[PDB]
Order: sequence, then C-alpha cells, then structure tokens
Amino acid sequence: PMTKVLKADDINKAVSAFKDPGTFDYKRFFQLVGLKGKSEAQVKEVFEILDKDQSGFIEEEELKSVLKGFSAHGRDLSDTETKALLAAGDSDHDGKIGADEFAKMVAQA
Ligand SMILES: [Ca+2]
Ligand SMILES: [Ca+2]
Repeated sequence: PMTKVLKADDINKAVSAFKDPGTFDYKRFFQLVGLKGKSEAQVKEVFEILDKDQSGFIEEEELKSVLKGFSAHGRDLSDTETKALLAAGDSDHDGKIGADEFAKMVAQA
C-alpha cells in the first residue's frame, strides 16, 4: 500500500486535514503527507498506486479517488475539487496526469 513510501501517521494526519468536502488543496496535502521531498523513484511508487488500472496515467476518475489511494477510508473529491486538481497538473491539456506531470505537481507544491 501507500505505506511502502509514506508514513502511516503522516497519511492519517494529511487525510484528516481535508475531511471537509470542498477543501482539498494538493499542495498542503503533499506537505502534510510527507510527499514533498521524495525522490523521483519514490514519487513513481505513489503515482503507480494512484494509477489503479495500470494505464500509465492518472485519469480524472482516479484523481477523484486520490485520497483513497493514500487511505482506504478516505472520501472521494467532489467534481469541483477534481477539476481544480487536474487543472493544476495537466500541462498538455489531454485530461489526464502522466508520470512527469505528477512529478512536477510534487515539485511545485
Ligand atoms: Ca490509470
Ligand atoms: Ca496530461
């Protein structure tokens, strides 16, 4: 699970910090969860967990389930939160997040 690269206590704190619907901010979430400061190889492990269907990209519906990839009991994002998250990282405008795009989201957070 995500604990292969992140700490169980950081996951719990970061997910709880965004329990309120509509409040997700990936930048603060990446800080709280301890993903900021991870090497490219460890970021790739996070990406692969979020890419549930092995497509090589995090599609929009996989982004909506981002919190569940960190913690199984996390809530889904709203469509508004998902669209904002996608817009923050989808630099080629294809509607999904690739590996390099995701690494850049971690770097810019
Ligand atoms: Ca996918
Ligand atoms: Ca893209």
